[PDB]
Amino acid sequence: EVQLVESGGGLVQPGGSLRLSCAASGFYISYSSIHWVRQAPGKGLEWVASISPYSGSTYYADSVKGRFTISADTSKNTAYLQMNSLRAEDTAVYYCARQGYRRRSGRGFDYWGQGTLVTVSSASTKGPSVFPLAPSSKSTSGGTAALGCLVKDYFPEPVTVSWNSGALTSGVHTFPAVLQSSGLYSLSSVVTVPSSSLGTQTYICNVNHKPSNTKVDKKVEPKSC
Amino acid sequence: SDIQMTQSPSSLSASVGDRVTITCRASQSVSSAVAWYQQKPGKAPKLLIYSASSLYSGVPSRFSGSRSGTDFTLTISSLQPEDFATYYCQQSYSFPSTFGQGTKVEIKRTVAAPSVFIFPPSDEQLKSGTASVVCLLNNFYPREAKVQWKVDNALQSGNSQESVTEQDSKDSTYSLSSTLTLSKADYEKHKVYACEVTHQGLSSPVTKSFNRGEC
RNA sequence: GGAAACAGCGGAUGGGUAUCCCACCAUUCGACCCAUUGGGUGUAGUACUCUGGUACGAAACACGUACCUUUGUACGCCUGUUUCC
Repeated sequence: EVQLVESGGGLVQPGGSLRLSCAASGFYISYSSIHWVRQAPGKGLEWVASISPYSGSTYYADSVKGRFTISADTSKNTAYLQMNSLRAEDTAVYYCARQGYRRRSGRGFDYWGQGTLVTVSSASTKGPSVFPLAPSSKSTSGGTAALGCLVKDYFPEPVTVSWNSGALTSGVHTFPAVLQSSGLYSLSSVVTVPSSSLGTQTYICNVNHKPSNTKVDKKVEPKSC
Repeated sequence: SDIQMTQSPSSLSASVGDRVTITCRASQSVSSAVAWYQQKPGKAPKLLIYSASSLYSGVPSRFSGSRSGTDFTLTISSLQPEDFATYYCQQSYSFPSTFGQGTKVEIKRTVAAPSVFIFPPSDEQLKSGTASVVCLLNNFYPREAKVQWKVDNALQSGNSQESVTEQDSKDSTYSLSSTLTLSKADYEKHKVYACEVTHQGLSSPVTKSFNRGEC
């Protein structure tokens, strides 16, 4: 019922600017404190800012004060975090969160947005190339063989991978992205399948790279011999 | 002025049914203004406990929290499989608010040896000019594992990269991909590309390999 | 007794005064309270203030309200002292 929908994340150059918004539904933010909390890739939660109800008093973390501005538009029932002079260490998933009602959940943050990823980098957006991980061309070792797709040299995160438009989900492993020395990410998605039916079955990995508006589909087959 | 929240342990591997105790020490008094959150990978955090010890509506009664001076503890009296997560404490006594650095909780299980696959590069990537050889380690426990690449028996170092999945939802295993990156020119200079694995579940190291250009 | 005025913590000592107490001063010497170049200290009384808090209001601050506390003003009350009548 209560929801917080964030938007406005993306890739920004150092020194640049970005506005996040947090659209509330099922409650009105004018009666609650709204907070922003971020989480660097692979790190913990880090509180960023909050805005108090009825007074509009604002609070900010040490590292972002004077660079970030938090606000609430009660007419639109939406909160904002305006981020100026971004640096690379500001790269994070950004959540907005509701501080609950004083009598019901103390000062716990009882509702959270889905998060929006902000990447601060000089690197330009770059779409990925998708290459197949070919099945075992030798006989069956264990009754089953493994196949997959390699998604290489993209920026920024994320890529999402599915198989047969999501009909095939059992046994898939999509690995975390690795940052190559080139400054671009790569990841692999693999599946294990019965080797007895490789050449008579359709295997399409569905690669989506939203930051570049890229969608790729790759059929996977063992080669000539 | 600033208040730090020191959370321990940073990680914990426990079995289903174990009592779990996570602690958080505030560097000065934060009265009772402490909350605990559960976060599963790729998800937003969920509130468990507020005001140091009050259970949030909807949260199972096996979760509890308590305060003694500046020490706050989260207890799960009987760890359940859906309780794998990272737990965070947070003080909201003063601004700026502070989170603890988190405790990642993972589930023990029996040793599982890895199943190994080797992957030669596709002809299409060869068109571009780089070669990616991939080694897949599938569904093993514990997490610790060793991959060494050999090319014509010559040991490789520093031209490989690894990636590990999170613990699986059902079987509580991991998977690992190791990618060997070489220029196409160096790929054609050598003949035998092999991937050798060491793990607790293997009495002897396992080797999957191929001969460059074997159709 | 009746007004009217002024005052209100404890020594000690001294002075006078009393000449016993008692009053009356000076001096030092304390004690307690408080918001400490200082100020307050009969009152379990009131009402305004102010100091600092507690709580709630969809409310960490601000705002509103209630209560508590402190400061200081009146007012009432008790005790004196003086002058009268």
